Amino acid sequence: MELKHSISDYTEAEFLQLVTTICNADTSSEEELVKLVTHFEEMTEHPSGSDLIYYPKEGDDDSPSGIVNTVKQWRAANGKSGFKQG
Repeated sequence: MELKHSISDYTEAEFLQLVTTICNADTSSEEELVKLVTHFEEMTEHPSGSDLIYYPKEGDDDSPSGIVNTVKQWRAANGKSGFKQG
């Protein structure tokens, strides 16, 4: 079909949903849950990329938020393009 460009196409919330549909298992199964995570990778270029979900701190929460909250601060650290505008 046609996705977006990067974290700039999704806001901190719209993007948080993508990670939510991946860590929430609301897709057609784990498979669709991967294309959702890989997209997160090409989005915030983050270091873990698909790890933000497959690499939850040892004792933290893999939830989709703490995952979007960590990235949002990522670009602010690595100076990423950040999400869209809200």
